[PDB]
Amino acid sequence: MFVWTNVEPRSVAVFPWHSLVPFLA
Amino acid sequence: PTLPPYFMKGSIIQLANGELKKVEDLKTEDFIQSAEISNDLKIDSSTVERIEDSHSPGVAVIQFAVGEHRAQVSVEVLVEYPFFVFGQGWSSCCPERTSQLFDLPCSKLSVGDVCISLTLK
Repeated sequence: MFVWTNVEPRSVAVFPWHSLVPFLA
Repeated sequence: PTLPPYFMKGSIIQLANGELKKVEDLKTEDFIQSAEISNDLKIDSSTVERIEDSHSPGVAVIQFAVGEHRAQVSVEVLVEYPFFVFGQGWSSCCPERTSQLFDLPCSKLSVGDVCISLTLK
């Protein structure tokens, strides 16, 4: 038994919800 | 105007709560909750009034009745541009192309369609 210390992440290019809709103004 | 990549299926969208969804899975509730959580942004219905597929090559002009007073608004986006109709997913001026490029279930955008828009408040 041993915890996973040096665990690198995976990078995922993401998009903001508010970007998928027209902004009125 | 040019097409935005994020409509492409498999695209991951960050919600209000930081939650992650694929564009093709976003439902209405997702926008509503996402707005009720945000203290800055607010949701606003933008019923369609006119789709004068207009002027130049493959572009369209759409008018909406925004606000609780029916403000006369206009917009100029490519025909394949998707709109999130309340409770009826996405829609567009050219469902066939929309659904070709982004591979998303696109309904025909008609007058009367209550859409989703954002705004500050």
